[PDB]
Amino acid sequence: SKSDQFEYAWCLVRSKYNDDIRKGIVLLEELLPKGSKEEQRDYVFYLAVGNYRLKEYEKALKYVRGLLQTEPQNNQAKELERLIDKAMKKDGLLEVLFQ
Amino acid sequence: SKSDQFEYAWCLVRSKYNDDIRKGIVLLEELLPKGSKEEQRDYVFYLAVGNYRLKEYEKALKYVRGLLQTEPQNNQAKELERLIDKAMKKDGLLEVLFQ
Repeated sequence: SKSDQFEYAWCLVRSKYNDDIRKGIVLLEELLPKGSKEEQRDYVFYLAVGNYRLKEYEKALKYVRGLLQTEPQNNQAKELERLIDKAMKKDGLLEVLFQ
Repeated sequence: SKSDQFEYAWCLVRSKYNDDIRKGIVLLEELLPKGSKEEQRDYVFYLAVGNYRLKEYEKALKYVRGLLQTEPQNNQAKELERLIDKAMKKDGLLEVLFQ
C-alpha cells in the first residue's frame, strides 16, 4: 500500500545509520510520482530532511526551495531552509580554513 | 507480507527514538506466533536488543536466556547476554550509591 511505504521510509530517514537514510530516500523518490498534491508536498519536505542529514546540502536546498515557491509561507519549510543555509555557511568556512 | 513487517520492525528497533522502539517491539511480539522455527530464533534475538535499548534489562534477559537454551552456542546471543549483565551490574551500583 502507499500509506505504508511512507511510514517505512519515514522510519528509515529517521535512522542513525546513513545506509538506512539512503534507502529511506530512494523509496521516497519512487513514491514521488505516485503522489497526491499534498502527499507530494510532504514527500518533498522529507527528502530535504534526509539529504540534509547526509550533508547533501545542495540537493536538500533544491527540494526545500521547490516546495517554498509552491508554499511560500510553510514556516516549517522556511525553518528547514534556515537550517540548511547555516550548515552550508559553516561548511564553506571550514572548507577554506587553510586558504 | 511477513518478510516485510520484519524490516519495518527491524528499522524501528534501530531508531534513536524510544517510541519507535516500542512500536518496533510490539510488531515483533505479534510476529512471534506467525514464525518459523528459525524465524522465531531471529525475532527473539531482536526483542532482546530492543528491550535492552529501553533499559528493560529484566525482560531482555528473559529472551536472550530462552534463546540460549535452544541455541547454547549462539555466540551472538552469548555476547548479547554478556552486555545485558554489565548494564545490570552497573545499574545496581548506581542504585545503591547512597545506601
